[PDB]
Amino acid sequence: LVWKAMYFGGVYDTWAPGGGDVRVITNPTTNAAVIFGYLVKSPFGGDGWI
Amino acid sequence: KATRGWLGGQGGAADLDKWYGPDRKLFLPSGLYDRSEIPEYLNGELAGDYGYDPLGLGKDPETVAKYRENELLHARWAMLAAAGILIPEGLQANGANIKGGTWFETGAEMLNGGTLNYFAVPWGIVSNPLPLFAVIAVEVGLMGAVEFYRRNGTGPAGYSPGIGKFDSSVFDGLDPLYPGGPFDPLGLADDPEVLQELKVKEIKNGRLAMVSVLGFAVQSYVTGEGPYANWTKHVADPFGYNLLTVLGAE
Amino acid sequence: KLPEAYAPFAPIVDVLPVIPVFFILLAFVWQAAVSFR
Amino acid sequence: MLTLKIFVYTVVTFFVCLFIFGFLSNDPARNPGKN
Amino acid sequence: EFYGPNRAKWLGPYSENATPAYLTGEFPGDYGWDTAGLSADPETFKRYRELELIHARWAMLGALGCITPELLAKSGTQFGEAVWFKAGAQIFSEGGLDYLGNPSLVHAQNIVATLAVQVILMGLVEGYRVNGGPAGEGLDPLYPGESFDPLGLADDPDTFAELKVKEIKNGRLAMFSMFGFFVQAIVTGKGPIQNLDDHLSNPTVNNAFAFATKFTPSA
Amino acid sequence: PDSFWYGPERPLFLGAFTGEPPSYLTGEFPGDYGWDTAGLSADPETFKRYRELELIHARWAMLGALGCIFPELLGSYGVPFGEAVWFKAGAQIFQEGGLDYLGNPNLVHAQSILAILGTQVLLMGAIEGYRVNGGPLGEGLDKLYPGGSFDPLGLADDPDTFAELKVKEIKNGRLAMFSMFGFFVQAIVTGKGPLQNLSDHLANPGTNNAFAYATKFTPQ
Amino acid sequence: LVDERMNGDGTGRPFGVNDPVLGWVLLGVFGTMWAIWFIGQKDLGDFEDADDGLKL
Amino acid sequence: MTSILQVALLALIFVSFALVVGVPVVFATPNGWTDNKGAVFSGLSLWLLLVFVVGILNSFV
Ligand code: CHL
Ligand SMILES: CCCCCCCCCCCCCCCCCC(=O)OC[C@H](CO[C@@H]1O[C@H](CO[C@H]2O[C@H](CO)[C@H](O)[C@H](O)[C@H]2O)[C@H](O)[C@H](O)[C@H]1O)OC(=O)CCCCCCCCCCCCCCCCC
Ligand code: CLA
Ligand code: CLA
Ligand SMILES: CC1=C[C@H](O)CC(C)(C)[C@H]1/C=C/C(C)=C/C=C/C(C)=C/C=C/C=C(C)/C=C/C=C(C)/C=C/C1=C(C)C[C@H](O)CC1(C)C
Ligand SMILES: CC1=C[C@H](O)CC(C)(C)[C@H]1/C=C/C(C)=C/C=C/C(C)=C/C=C/C=C(C)/C=C/C=C(C)/C=C/C1=C(C)C[C@H](O)CC1(C)C
Ligand SMILES: CCCCCCCCCCCCO[C@H]1O[C@H](CO)[C@@H](O[C@H]2O[C@H](CO)[C@@H](O)[C@H](O)[C@H]2O)[C@H](O)[C@H]1O
Repeated sequence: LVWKAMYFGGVYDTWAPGGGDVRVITNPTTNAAVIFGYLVKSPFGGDGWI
Repeated sequence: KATRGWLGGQGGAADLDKWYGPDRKLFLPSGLYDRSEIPEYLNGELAGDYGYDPLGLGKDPETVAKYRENELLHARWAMLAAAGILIPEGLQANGANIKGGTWFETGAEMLNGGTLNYFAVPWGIVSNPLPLFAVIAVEVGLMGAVEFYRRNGTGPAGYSPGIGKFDSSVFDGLDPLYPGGPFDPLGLADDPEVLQELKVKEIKNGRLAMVSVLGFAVQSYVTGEGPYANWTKHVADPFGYNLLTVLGAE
Repeated sequence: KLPEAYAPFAPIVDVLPVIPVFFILLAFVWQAAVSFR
Repeated sequence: MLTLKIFVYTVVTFFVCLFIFGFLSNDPARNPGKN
Repeated sequence: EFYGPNRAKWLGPYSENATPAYLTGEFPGDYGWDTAGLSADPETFKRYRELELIHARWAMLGALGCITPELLAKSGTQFGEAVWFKAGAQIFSEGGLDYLGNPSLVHAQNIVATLAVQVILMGLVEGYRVNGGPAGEGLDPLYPGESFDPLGLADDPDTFAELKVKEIKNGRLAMFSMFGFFVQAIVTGKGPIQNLDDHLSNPTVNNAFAFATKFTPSA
Repeated sequence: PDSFWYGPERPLFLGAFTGEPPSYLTGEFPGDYGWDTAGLSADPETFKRYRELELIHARWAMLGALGCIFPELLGSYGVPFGEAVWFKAGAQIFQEGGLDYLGNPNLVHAQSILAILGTQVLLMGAIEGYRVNGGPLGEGLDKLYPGGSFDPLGLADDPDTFAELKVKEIKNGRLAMFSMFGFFVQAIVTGKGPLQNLSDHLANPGTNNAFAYATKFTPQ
Repeated sequence: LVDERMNGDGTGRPFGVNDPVLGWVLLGVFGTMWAIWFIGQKDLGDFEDADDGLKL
Repeated sequence: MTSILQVALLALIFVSFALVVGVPVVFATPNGWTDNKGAVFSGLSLWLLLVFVVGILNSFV
């Protein structure tokens, strides 16, 4: 899946300027803190967990 | 010759019952191919024997050995050919000025008065100044001499291959298709079971190279590029560039 | 829609999704064949 | 108001740790059967 | 000569009483120089001999690999960085590390991968040396021979001993030269071949004493 | 003894590639992996002295690693130390307010370095004199494992547990000494606290590693 | 501001901690319980042999 | 060449129906797998050949 999103074409980014479109994720967020913040985040409103 | 394993522990040929004897691997699994239908001449003696003989081309052991000679010679030539088809194209496509490029175009590069550049991987690239006719003459003479030596079974004494033991005199008694001795400078065939395992590896890699060279030829004829170009383009765009896309492009 | 070359085979597809369900029923039929041994 | 949060966190952590380490204490061998 | 009692010594003629008792000229390159008495114990002597041999071989390789790229660059080959103590930093260049400057050879751009591959391969080969491996198991720890002597240059015992002495002497010279390389790089700041060229340009002024006051502790 | 860490079947420092360990390293002491390639322990007396040195170094370095890590962590969390970094904490005594334990002006509040040095010299001299030659807290005890008043909780009565704990102590001590060597080298090279280095590495592991400083000491 | 608040309802802090004392309390309680369990582990019987534990 | 593609596809459908009806019968019938290896092998090979031929024809259409 990562290779599909990064090299072979792209994935449908819905947050692209204007209406969303297919884009290549050249800089995935590999930072440990950002990635693991979702798991330990609360599941209640406002946070929503993963 | 006492050795240990590559990753520690005891070293040797591991288990040779997978490739030899009544118990072995076959070209079909156990449930689809019982051991009773194996042809009687396909016993666990020759290396890389999967009990594969549809249409019964082989008839009996001596014909099997006669065809084994051709199979092994073809396998070794195809290994050399696959290496020499893949490496120069990849070298040229990455910056080197090989001037030959794809295998199916190297021949015409030396037509007219043209010459060929030869890259010594580690070291420089030279511009070999031989003309075409000199190349033809040298090739035919050397190949004729070597094949005559192979057919007769005897040859001249003491050439210089970097051999471990020098001053070779007589080739008598050496097994054809596995001469050893002068052709084994590193002495990796002294151990018998290790020799059997190496024989199996040799024949399997050779068959793979034969199939790969056939693929080289067919897909180079179809697509019109070298195998390296096809590989790189397919890796870059798997679904976009393949056989189905190439066929019927117009 | 399906590609035009495969247009005539449209009805077959209309039956395909419900096939797995039939499988479970087949199991019961098999049990009826062996008299629910 | 943060002292209440500390107290609640301490109590909850203590009880959850008790629960976790209770089942690690060879619980499956607490049955009365013969084996 | 080079063996037995009447062998060459580290002090020449004035060495009859200098040699320790335990150094009896049995091993190659035994000049009887143990003034500090660090190898009185035979086991420690054997360990030091093995360390010396391995250091000598590595120093031979290092000296040759320091000399070669600088001379080749002087010949007219673009290396990107030819000086030995600056040749490791070109892995971070935009063009990567290219063998002999050719862009189609090696062309390495990631340092972590190269370090990991080196760690794995070197660990395997050093472990093979310690305990034995594919080449052999029951061989001499320092002179395995067999698979490591393909040409068979060591088969007659006196020739083998003479070659061992030549090996140890060339290795000691290489170790001395490599220590010189380190000190010159720290002090001078230019490649050893450049240092030799500068000395040949004007020996009377281009020597080590020109840098004597470099490390003055004035503060 | 009869345990995984003693005898000829003990684990060794090169795995399967270690071969046969040296003869004098028979495997009767804690943390014996048979690593004496340099052959510095051929003489048993020298072996005993080196064992004593290793154990004392291990204990001191365990204490040092803990004392280097803890104040910087507390200062990062918010405690107002004078100088939280381990290799800068010594210069607090030159500050106008003097050294303040935990950042409090009523804790210690040292002012003169000479008094600290003198009292440390006296106390540590007495301490090490008692360690070498028996003192008030036991006279005829083992040099490395006195026990008695130094093992109040009775964790070393069982000889098997005693050997296991000795192995654990030596392993943790070797790890601590390795980490303290790392502390020294990182302080010399990077110039920041060990926790700062860890945070920088975690922020961007691809680029914030040691090789970033590789071209720092090149001569010019 | 009329009064003071914690202001952490929608921030999504990890484990719901916004002060290091909370994390210290978490680690301290967990470590104390783990230490007690480790000390008492000797009474639970050792499963040193490869094939041990409840099984069928 | 849509006609050829459709004919080959219909042949594939018929072969697949025959295979799915026959293979369970051959397997579950006692002493049936031994004496019907050739038929099953030919059927499977024909199925693979037809699907590949249909793919090639689709590439040509
Ligand atoms: C007869 C005269 C004679 C003398 C005096 C020596 C003496 C020596 N030989 Mg011997 N040899 C001699 C004849 C022979 N040697 C040899 C074969 C060998 C070998 C193979 C070796 C030696 C080595 C040595 C050295 C061993 C001790 C040492 O390392 O010095 C160290 C002390 C000094 C050199 C004195 C200090 C130098 C200077 C006066 C001080 C410099 C001051 C600096 C400016 C300091 C500034 C730095 C500051 C910042 C701290 C020593 C120079 C060994 C060697 O060369 O190792 C280095 C060695 O490997 N010799 C042969 C062949 C048979 C000889 C024939 O006659
Ligand atoms: C809840 C989710 C929270 C967020 C996510 C966190 C993820 C964390 C992942 C890593 C930790 C996972 C731990 C899971 C619980 C299982 C622990 C366990 O089954 O553990 C079981 C094993 C058993 O160990 C074995 O126990 C055996 C029995 O020992 C006994 O017998 C021995 C002699 O035979 C000795 O005498 C010994 O003294 C005696 O106790 C032997 O000792 C073996 O050598 C020994 O390996 O323990 C061990 O694996 C070793 C210990 C493992 C790590 C434990 C870390 C605990 C916290 C450390 C920091 C605390 C800080 C406190 C600060 C307080 C002050 C502020
Ligand atoms: C979970 C799947 C699974 C597992 C564990 C096995 C395991 C086994 N099979 Mg079975 N088999 C499977 C799937 C599986 N098979 C499927 C899907 C088919 C239909 C093609 C068969 C057809 C089959 C036959 C006809 C026979 C076996 C036999 C065997 C046994 C030995 C030979 C062997 O390894 O197969 C050999 C199977 C192959 C060589 C198929 C090619 C596999 C390669 C590696 C491709 C792998 C693809 C990739 C890794 C995964 C793709 C993922 C995704 C696309 C689905 C072994 C117990 C033999 C046996 O027990 O005899 C009594 C036997 O005669 N199998
Ligand atoms: C242990 C000793 C040692 C070490 C650590 C290094 C380390 C290095 N060398 Mg040096 N080098 C050495 C010995 C050593 N060299 C010796 C003995 C020679 C003389 C042959 C050289 C000649 C040399 C050149 C000419 C160049 C380097 C370069 C490099 C760098 C790239 C390494 C690389 O990619 O190679 C791995 C490369 C490959 C695996 C590709 C195949 C190359 C093969 C292995 C060469 C084998 C040579 C052969 C065995 C001996 C010569 C045979 C001859 C007598 C016929 C690296 C800093 C390059 C560099 O960065 O320039 C500064 C460069 O251009 N080295
Ligand atoms: C005898 C005696 C006696 C008495 O009793 C006592 C006493 C005095 C103590 C003694 C003495 C001793 C001595 C003298 C010693 C010395 C040593 C040395 C010098 C070594 C070196 C040693 C040295 C060495 C190893 C070196 C090595 C090197 C190397 C690897 C290098 C590498 C490289 C190269 C190639 C280059 C590139 O760019 C990179 C690199 C990678 C960098
Ligand atoms: C084994 C062997 C074998 C072979 O044969 C040979 C050889 C190789 C030689 C060998 C090896 C060896 C080794 C490795 C060694 C090492 C060591 C170390 C590292 C130590 C450390 C060690 C270390 C240590 C002690 C450390 C210590 C520390 C300390 C005190 C600290 C303190 C402190 C602190 C707290 C903090 C504050 O703020 C300040 C101070 C006050 C500063
Ligand atoms: C082993 C299994 C491998 C399976 C192969 C993987 C799939 C890749 C092959 C795709 C088929 C070949 O594709 C190639 O021919 C098709 C002809 O209809 C084209 O498909 C085209 O069909 C219609 C036009 O007739 C259009 O609605 C499509 O937009 C157009 O893509 C493809 O644009 C072309 O790239």
